[PDB]
Order: sequence, then C-alpha cells, then structure tokens
Amino acid sequence: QALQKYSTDLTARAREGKLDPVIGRDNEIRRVVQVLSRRTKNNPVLIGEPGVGKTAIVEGLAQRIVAGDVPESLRDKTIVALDLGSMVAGSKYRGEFEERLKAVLDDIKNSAGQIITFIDELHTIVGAGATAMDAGNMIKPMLARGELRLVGATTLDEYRKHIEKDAALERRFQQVYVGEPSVEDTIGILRGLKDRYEVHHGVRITDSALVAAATLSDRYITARFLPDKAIDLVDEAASRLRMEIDSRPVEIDEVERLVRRLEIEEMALSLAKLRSELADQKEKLAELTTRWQNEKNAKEEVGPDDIADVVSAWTGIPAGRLLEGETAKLLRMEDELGKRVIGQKAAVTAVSDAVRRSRAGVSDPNRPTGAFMFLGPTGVGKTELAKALADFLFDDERAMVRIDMSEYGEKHTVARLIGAPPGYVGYEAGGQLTEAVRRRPYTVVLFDEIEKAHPDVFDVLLQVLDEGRLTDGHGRTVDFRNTILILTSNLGSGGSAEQVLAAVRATFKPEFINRLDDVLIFEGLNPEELVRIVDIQLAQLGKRLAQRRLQLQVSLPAKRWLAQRGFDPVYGARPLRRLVQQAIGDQLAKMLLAGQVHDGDTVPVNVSPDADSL
Amino acid sequence: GPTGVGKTELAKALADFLFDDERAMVRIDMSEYGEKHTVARLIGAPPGYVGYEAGGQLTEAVRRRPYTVVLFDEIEKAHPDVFDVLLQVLDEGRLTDGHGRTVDFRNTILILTSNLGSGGS
Ligand SMILES: Nc1ncnc2c1ncn2[C@@H]1O[C@H](COP(=O)(O)OP(=O)(O)OP(O)(O)=S)[C@@H](O)[C@H]1O
Ligand SMILES: Nc1ncnc2c1ncn2[C@@H]1O[C@H](COP(=O)(O)OP(=O)(O)OP(O)(O)=S)[C@@H](O)[C@H]1O
Ligand SMILES: Nc1ncnc2c1ncn2[C@@H]1O[C@H](COP(=O)(O)OP(=O)(O)OP(O)(O)=S)[C@@H](O)[C@H]1O
Repeated sequence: QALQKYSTDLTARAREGKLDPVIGRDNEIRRVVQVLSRRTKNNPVLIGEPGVGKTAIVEGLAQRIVAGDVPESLRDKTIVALDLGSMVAGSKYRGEFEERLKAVLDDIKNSAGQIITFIDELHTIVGAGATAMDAGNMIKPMLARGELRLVGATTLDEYRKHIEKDAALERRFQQVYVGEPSVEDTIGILRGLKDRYEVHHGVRITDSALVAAATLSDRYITARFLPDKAIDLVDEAASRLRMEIDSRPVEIDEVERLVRRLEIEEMALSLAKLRSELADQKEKLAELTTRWQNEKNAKEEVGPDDIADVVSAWTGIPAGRLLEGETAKLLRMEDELGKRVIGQKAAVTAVSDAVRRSRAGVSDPNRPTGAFMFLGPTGVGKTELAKALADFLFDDERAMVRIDMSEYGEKHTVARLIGAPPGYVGYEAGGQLTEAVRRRPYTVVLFDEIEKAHPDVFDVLLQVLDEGRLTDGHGRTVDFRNTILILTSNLGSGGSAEQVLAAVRATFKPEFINRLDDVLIFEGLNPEELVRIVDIQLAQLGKRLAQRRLQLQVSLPAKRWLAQRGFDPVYGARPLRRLVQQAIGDQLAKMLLAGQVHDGDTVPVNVSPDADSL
Repeated sequence: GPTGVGKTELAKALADFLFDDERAMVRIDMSEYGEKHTVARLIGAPPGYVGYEAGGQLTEAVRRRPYTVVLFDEIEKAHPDVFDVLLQVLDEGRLTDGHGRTVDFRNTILILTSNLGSGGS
C-alpha cells in the first residue's frame, strides 16, 4: 500500500485512453524492450536534446503493453510512475525519510517481478537527503542485481553536470540516444494528432496547414527542435480561429476600441485634428461593418494562411502571401523611396529589387537577402539612403543596427562584436553584434566607413555573407538568414569609373569580392537636380517650426538663388545645409528672441540683391 | 586551390549519404581565431574559473555521437597556436578538457579547407 500513496499509475490511465497516440520511432521502442528484458543491469535512460519526445516513448510503451504487441517476457507488467517530490514531503526528523524510501523499495522488491518503475527527471536522485552523502546512493546495491527496472528520461546537458559527476552510478544505467527527426517524418507525426485538437476546439484543420507548418516553421523559429516546434503553430492557430467565433472578427474590435479611445480624449479636451481622424476612422469602421454584414449574408476552418500569420506575429519577420495589405505599397516602393533620395535611380532600383525578389519567394532560402556594398564620392547620400529604407519597412529610424568600423583600428577590437572566450572577464554579455540580433531578427544592419578598419575584421564577416550563421562565446548559433546587410565606403571619390574598381580590388581579397552581391557605384550630382533638394530641406525646416507654429512663405528667386550657390562638386550636397542656416537660420534667430515675432503668422522671405532679408 | 571551385560543396555532399541529412556535421569556422586565447572556446576552461561546467564547443559535440564529419573553414587566418591544439588530434585521436576526459577522434573524417596562393602554376 506504500506505492499507492507515493506513486500514481500509468497502465490504469492507459486502459481508459488518456494518452495521445504515439506514432513512429519503432527503433527506440525495440531498443528499450531489448535493454529492459536482459538478466542483470537492466534500466534504460532516455537521453536527447529537449523537446524531441522522451516521455511520448514511454507512453507508447504503455500503449503497447496495454495492447499486447510486447513479447512473452514483459507480459502484463503494469508500469508505475514514482515520485521524488512526494517522498521528501515532510521529513524534518532524523530517520523519517529513510524508512519511507526503504518501505517503498521493499514493496517493489516484495512483489513477483511485476512492477516496472518509471522515474522522470532522474537527476534529482543525487541530492536527495541533505544531511555526508547517505541518500540517493542507497539503491546502489539494488540496481546491480537488477531488481527494479527503472525507466528514466533526462536531458542531454543536465546529465554531464550531475550524473557524470558521480560515475559509480553511471555504469548501472544503459543509454538510449533519441535524436530529433526530420520534416519527412514530422509531417506523419502531425497527421495523427489531428483528432484531439478537433475535440478541444470544435473546428476543422486542412492537411495543407500541416504540410505548411512543418515546412515553414523550420526556416523562422530556430530555437526549438522539430516535433515540439511545429505543434504550437497548429494549436495557436486553432485558438486564433476560435477567438473569432464571437460575433465579430478582429479589425472591427480594434477599430471600435480605437475610436472609443479617440472619442474619450477628444471629448475630454472639449483639438480638432483628432476630430478629422475620428471621422475617417468612423468611415473605415463603417465600411468594414457593412462588409462584415455582406459576408454574413453570403469562415470556420484554418488554412495555410493563418499559420503564416502566427509566424508573422511572433518573431515578427512577416512571411505571409502578401494578401494585398502592402502590395500597393510594394508596387509604389520606388516612387515612395524617391521622395527623400533624389536621383541615383540605377542603384535605388537595385535595392528595391533585392526586396521584391524576396517577398515573393524566388531567392535562395539559406543566404542573407541583401548583402551588397555601394560606394562613390562623399556627399551623394549613401548614408541617407540607408536610413530611408528602414523608415517605411519598420516605421522606425532606430530599429536598425548601426555599427561603425572606423573604431576598429587595431586587430584585437574584433572581440567587442563576438564576445570574450569562456573563462575571461566579460562572459555574461556575449557579443554585441550577436545579442542585438537574437531578439527581433528582422532589422537592417549598417557598416559605416569600411575603409579605416584593420584588414582582419574582413575575415570575420567572410562567413556572415555566404552562410548566414555566426557563433558567439557561449555557443548559441544565431543566424543572419533574413536581415539586410549594407556596406559603405569612400574609395576613389572622383577618380574615374574604372580607377574606382582598381582600388576596390587592390584593397580586398579575391575571396571577399566574390561573396558580395552587385557592387554599386553612386554618381555625382547635377546643378539641375539641386533645386529639388532645396525643396525638401525647406520643407523639413518648415516642419520643425511646429514648436511655435510659424511657417515660411518662400519666393521662387530665393529658391533658385540657393540652388545657384550650391557650388564645388568635390563636397556634394553637404554645404547647402550650412548655406540654409547662414542665410535663413541666424537671421531668424536674431529676429526671434528680440520679441516681435510672437507665434502665429509666418514671415515672408525675399531676396535683396546679394543677401536675402526677411 | 583557387576560389569558387566546389571545395565546400564537396565537404557537404559526402556528409549527405552517410547521414541522410546535411546539418548533422560539426561545422566550426576558424576564421575568427586571430589571437592566442580563443583556444578556450573549443577546449574548455581549467577548474576554478568562470565558465567551468560548459566544456568546449569542439569537445562536447563529438562525445555524444562519435561519428560526425568535421569541417575547418579557412585555416589560414588562425594564429599558429591553434595548429598546436590540432597537432594531437591528428595521429593520436585524443585531446582533453577541464573535466579530465580523453575524447577519441578515431573514426571521424577530418576535412581542411584553404585558399593559399590561388593560381599557383
Ligand atoms: N512520436 C510522437 N508521437 C506522439 N506525440 C509526440 C511524438 N513525439 C513528440 N510528441 C509530442 O510532442 C510533445 C513532447 O513532449 P515531451 O516529450 O513530454 O517533452 P520532452 O520531449 O520530454 O521534453 P522534456 O525534457 O521532458 S520538458 C508532446 O506534446 C508529445 O505528445
Ligand atoms: N541625394 C540626396 N537627397 C536628399 N538629401 C541629400 C542627398 N544627398 C545628401 N543629402 C543631404 O545631405 C546629407 C548628407 O548625406 P550623407 O549620406 O550623410 O553624406 P554621405 O553619403 O554619408 O557621404 P559620406 O562619404 O558618408 S560623409 C543627408 O543627410 C541629407 O540631409
Ligand atoms: N563543380 C561544381 N558542381 C556543382 N556546384 C558547384 C561546382 N563548383 C561550384 N559550385 C557551386 O559554387 C557555389 C560556391 O562554391 P563553394 O565551394 O561554396 O565556394 P568555395 O569553393 O568553398 O570557395 P571559397 O574559398 O570557400 S570562397 C555553390 O553554390 C556550389 O554549388
């Protein structure tokens, strides 16, 4: 009766059908039965990386014992799962634990070879009674005679920390190595569990969802292992579907809550403004509502789309079908990007191309998406281009990772981006390039001024470009599969179009230029196109003055006089920004803090033959 | 040999019919070991120091399944101290770590890549 209170049963639960059907892995089952039926030293320890199924094998053995495919030897054995937490429960007195354990063991030894014990997580055997080691190695003279069959299941790396420390126990246990499967059998494992999820959520799951979630989840979520990493998408997609069985969908709830919020704020202020955005949002919410009704007049199952929406929600790399939500943006993308960068169109199209080939799935699945270096003279706008394609992909400007290779003058500064080896000073922080990516892995990475780095940083990114893995000091292999790398330079500012390709080849190696994508050349500027830069700069400086709601009224002769002063094409578009302040800035500053330009109406600017007044 | 020839594609193709996959190989990259103290990430750390119960990255990926093929990509850039660690790997088959176990490389297929010269006659 001592086994009754301190231990449950599995075979009695298996006869009632409370275990999920265990599919595949006949080799490990036959190996466990082969180990388990020998004469002496008969207890397997299932060992593998966590998640691959090491309790499901024991439940499959329970299913086979209840069914009856076992041989004559293991005939009707009734596996009993023990505990180690409900035995050290209250034992503050001196001999209170030890007679308890010895009573359990005498009950196991008493019966006629029936009971096969099953301790899960057996690394807790070692530190049992903290008195001077007495407990845990009490069962050591009993395992050698083969008296309790003791099937266990511990992980791989919690084994050489505890059990290999105490190697007198280590030779009692045999070992069964359970490695993960591949996709080709994980599809078959998924297809058999598609009954219990229909019960707990009364919905229907298409087979296309399973063959998608096995294939799609192995490129994106790389922190888990193959069986455990693919069920969760199916379950959470079923929950996504069951949430919307409430009378409305999601967008309508979102919009209702949003407009209620803006309503609240607005009425509390009683700002205009919001008044408009209210109305617009009320138009939208109206339209959708009507659409909803329409549809009703005319969903209840999951498909291969909602799996992709789960994977796009978590680890926020979007990986859907492009269901028209951004297709109008991805066709108006060269047009949108040419609102902040003017000209250089032959290398704007070449960057738009490396995204539009990759949203539609044509590019190589295991290689970084965009890994290319663009260069030219100084002032063209090659840094402003990089901060303007992260502007509409992310609605951000600091979500990119700007790391700067003008500080890496010496050789040994490489370690600040890969972290210290194990045993030295900083071994908690890891890398700095690694740990910035491993959370939110979709950002854009810069490398400003690749010139002035020492020629040893180049041999670290030689495996970043081609096969997108990188290993930090710990051993977490982070992967740069779907980021966008950017390299800048200044080599050969105004030399030629062929001298510039003679200094690039002379500084790098014939194994590093080949790793790259298309190496681009930014051109110079033109005196005709300089006016449109002045337009954007004055628009920016007019937007800045919303602190005190002034604006500017600018005449065309001023707007072209500031363009005709954009001289010296050694410097590019940079000195025009200084010219804007030396004409308009300090003049308006002196005009401002002497009173008299209190906020409200703007000022007019006007030329006066050499300078310009206000 | 020279670059762009197929010297990495070969070492991933003979790991294809031995294992029925292409990701079950020990792929370490020695393009990062420019200095003399990145030995410790593949050999462990001596006892008494910070990361002690971690093993090495080369060591505790063999002792589990002692049959995987091992790469070594771009061995030129390693400082000539990593070669000293590699010297008893060859022709004996065993090395040590902090815990004091001699892991046996007696039946794996070591593979070394390089790009030296790249066009010598
Ligand atoms: N062959 C299989 N047949 C049926 N279900 C499986 C199979 N392999 C894995 N599973 C399921 O995948 C999950 C694996 O969970 P467990 O194996 O219990 O966790 P674990 O793999 O033992 O990891 P730890 O270390 O015990 S937390 C469960 O939901 C199992 O039902
Ligand atoms: N083509 C352009 N279109 C719009 N603004 C531009 C353009 N070129 C330059 N500018 C402006 O001038 C600034 C300088 O551009 P930058 O890209 O910083 O110069 P650069 O390309 O970094 O050259 P180096 O060699 O890196 S200093 C930008 O931040 C913009 O404000
Ligand atoms: N003879 C070949 N047969 C098939 N594919 C080849 C052949 N030669 C090259 N390739 C392809 O070339 C690409 C790159 O070859 P890699 O071997 O990866 O480069 P590499 O030969 O290692 O040179 P380095 O020094 O590493 S840059 C791969 O996609 C290979 O498939």
